[PDB]
Amino acid sequence: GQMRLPSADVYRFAEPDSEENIIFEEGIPIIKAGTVIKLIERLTYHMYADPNFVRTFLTTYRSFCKPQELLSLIIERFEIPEPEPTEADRIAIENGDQPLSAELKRFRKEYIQPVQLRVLNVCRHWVEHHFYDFERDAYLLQRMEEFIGTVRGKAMKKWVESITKIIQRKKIANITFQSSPPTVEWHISRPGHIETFDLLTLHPIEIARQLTLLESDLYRAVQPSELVGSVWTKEDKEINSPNLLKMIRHTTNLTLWFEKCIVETENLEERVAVVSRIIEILQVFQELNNFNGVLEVVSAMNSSPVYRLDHTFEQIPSRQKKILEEAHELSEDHYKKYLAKLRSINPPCVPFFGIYLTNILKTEEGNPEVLKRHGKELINFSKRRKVAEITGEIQQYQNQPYCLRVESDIKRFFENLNPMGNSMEKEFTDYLFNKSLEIEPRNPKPLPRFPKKYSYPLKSPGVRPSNPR
Amino acid sequence: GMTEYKLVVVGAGGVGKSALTIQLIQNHFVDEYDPTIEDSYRKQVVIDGETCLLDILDTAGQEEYSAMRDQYMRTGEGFLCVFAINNTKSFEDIHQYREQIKRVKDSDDVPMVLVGNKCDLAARTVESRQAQDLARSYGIPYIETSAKTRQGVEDAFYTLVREIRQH
Amino acid sequence: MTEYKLVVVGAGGVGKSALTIQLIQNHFVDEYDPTIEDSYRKQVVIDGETCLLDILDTAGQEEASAMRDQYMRTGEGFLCVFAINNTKSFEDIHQYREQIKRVKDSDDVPMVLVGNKCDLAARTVESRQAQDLARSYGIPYIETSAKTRQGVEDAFYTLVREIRQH
Ligand SMILES: Nc1nc2c(ncn2[C@@H]2O[C@H](COP(=O)(O)OP(=O)(O)NP(=O)(O)O)[C@@H](O)[C@H]2O)c(=O)[nH]1
Ligand SMILES: C[C@@H](Nc1nc(Nc2ccc(F)c(Cl)c2)nc2ccccc12)C1CC1
Ligand SMILES: [Mg+2]
Ligand code: NA
Repeated sequence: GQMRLPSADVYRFAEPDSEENIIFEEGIPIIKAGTVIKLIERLTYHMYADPNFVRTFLTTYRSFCKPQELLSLIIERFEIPEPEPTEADRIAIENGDQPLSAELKRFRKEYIQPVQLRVLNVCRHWVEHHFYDFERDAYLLQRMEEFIGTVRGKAMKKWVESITKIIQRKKIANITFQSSPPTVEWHISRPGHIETFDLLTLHPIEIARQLTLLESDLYRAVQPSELVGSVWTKEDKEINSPNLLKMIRHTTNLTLWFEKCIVETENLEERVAVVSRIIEILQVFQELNNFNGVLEVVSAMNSSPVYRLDHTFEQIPSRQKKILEEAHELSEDHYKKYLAKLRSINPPCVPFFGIYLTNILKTEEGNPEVLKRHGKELINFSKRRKVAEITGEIQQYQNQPYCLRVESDIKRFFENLNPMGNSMEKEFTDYLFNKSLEIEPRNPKPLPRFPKKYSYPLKSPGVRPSNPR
Repeated sequence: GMTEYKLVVVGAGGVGKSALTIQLIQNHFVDEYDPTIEDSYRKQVVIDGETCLLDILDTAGQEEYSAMRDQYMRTGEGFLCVFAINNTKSFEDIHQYREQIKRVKDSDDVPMVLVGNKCDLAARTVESRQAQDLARSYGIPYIETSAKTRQGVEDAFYTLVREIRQH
Repeated sequence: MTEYKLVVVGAGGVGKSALTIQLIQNHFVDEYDPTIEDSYRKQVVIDGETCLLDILDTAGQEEASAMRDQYMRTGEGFLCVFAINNTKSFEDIHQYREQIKRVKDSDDVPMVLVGNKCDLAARTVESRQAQDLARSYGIPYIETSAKTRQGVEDAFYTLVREIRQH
């Protein structure tokens, strides 16, 4: 027989399942909707563990439950009453004998200990992976420390002492590789001569590598707290989504820098060399699976100032036109080919974040917070699961590091890139378009000639790596 | 076979712009959505008795990727320029969106509609007359929509398709 | 993309979590924080085919020993881990092997025997003894170090190959 449960009058998590409090999707069940009590019961269920559910819940719960209330509810879940002695136990005690306590022992082993351990696993995941709740509410942290630090009894003792230490470490808070990273490559600019660094004087291989390390670090720094609730679109976005915004602003700046390098090169032959070099950088981005970098280049080539430069495009070699066309096609048909390629490559990679943002936003805007059933409002949990499937995909690509060596000077050069200067966006993008009109006027105006601006060789060293002993 | 129209939604973020396409494409009568689903942005419709396929690009949420706007806009034949009727800044942004569309398409006569979107019950700050006057100064239609009742949504998209057909 | 459900089992402290985090993040965890249950995902190309590994990292502490059936039902393949400087953990291997066989009602479950902490000089379980046990199970034996990465990809990706050929 199934174990008997505490009375639902003294322990709220023993109410029977019904369509008035939980709805399952059509081999563990998948929850479509439920009351917060039923969600917490299934989060800490005695029959099975559900690590996906724990991540989904802890990532998304603040849209339906405050952090203080979540802690109260899991403490309530933890405090499970033990059953009274049975008739057989009673008769043994009346004869001065020790009772067998078979039902009590089974209920401890198969209900209390799994539920309590799974509550502690929620606490552990909460502290390790969602610690911002405690950084932003010091009183919440005090309550968690107090709860964990007063759990008695030896069955939980190893995990109680461990979680206490994890909390203390989180309050005051190294990579190994299969191989050595390749040698840093240099072209016209030599090591230490940061004043000469530029698009054509750094080695195109090393430009792509150092931008990939920078863009990988920016990608890896974005936490789910910056995404859930669509907070990067709201008035407090600078407060709630700073790592995401830093990542996007880097991408915008690099795209504008590519555009500025192109249209400020007024001599046609020199501008062809600039565009060819950027396509070579794109080729190395592709080899590195840096899709953010790929699209930084594609966006620049499709911008209004650059796209119209027919005289420049006409002189790009056919093999480079083919590289650029293939990269452009990743974005066509709502990123159909990009999505397939991302799902096929061997990481490390740098995804393009924009698709994730649109899908999180539309998932949150296009599904209701609650479902109404039999006069009750149930939390629409399927909507939160869809959001957490996206944040989980994001996190999966955040794990793998690049086996590339940092060059601190090249890193700083790209960190400090500021193509707009002090200009506002509209003034700057109008400037770029007017430069485009200057260097290749609208027909039927004649094409002017312009003097060279670069005193060094324009020949590319290419993008195949070298290896001395 | 049937004509396909590539439509692009543009406008300020954070003020409910995405509700326009979601409500159109939705199971009109079930309030549910998965945007990751292959062709959650394609819809076959009958407009003035002629069947066509709408392909709608709405990059809502990517507004900070400002250097990608040109690329996204280039894909479109017709544009819905959306502001929120309770956000004057989003209305003041419209002029620059329209100027950017004209530059990207290299035309002074690009099919487009002005859409005023009621995204919540906060007080309206852009009156109908203000937006009608702006649309008339541009020579384009004005449609007002509700982000919650689906009112105006079909009118916004069908009016844009008629602008393309009559270009 | 084929999805594979891997489960890492073995006695407390043998390095199940350190092995998993080394695979996932290329990082060695020095702390000993006993696991209750954790899960990880990894996209990776193995023998030219892209797949998605779901990795369940389980509890070795004896206090959790009554909670194993639920994760054994879901797993497709199992890394059975002991530490080569801990003879009791090696003796515990057969209990995991027999429980997996009972739960899945099968004599033919994909498994790999893993002898971890092979960076440590003071070995107490000889390779020959573990290899004999592996042969009796019909499975490969791979020695690993979560600290240095020795054998780590080999252990996990061999298990993928055995699920694939199952
Ligand atoms: N030298 C060395 N130490 C290791 C290795 N693997 C794990 N350790 C160490 O052994 C300790 C226990 O590791 P851990 O991964 O937590 O083991 P576990 O099997 O997951 N323990 P549990 O079953 O309680 O979750 C840690 O201090 C860890 O750094 C290894 O390959 N070499
Ligand atoms: C593959 C590329 N296709 C095209 N690009 C450009 N122009 C352009 C591109 C790159 C440049 F470096 C410069 Cl200078 C100009 N014009 C086109 C005109 C008609 C048809 C296709 C075009 C797209 C990724 C941009
Ligand atoms: Mg562990
Ligand atoms: Na306003």
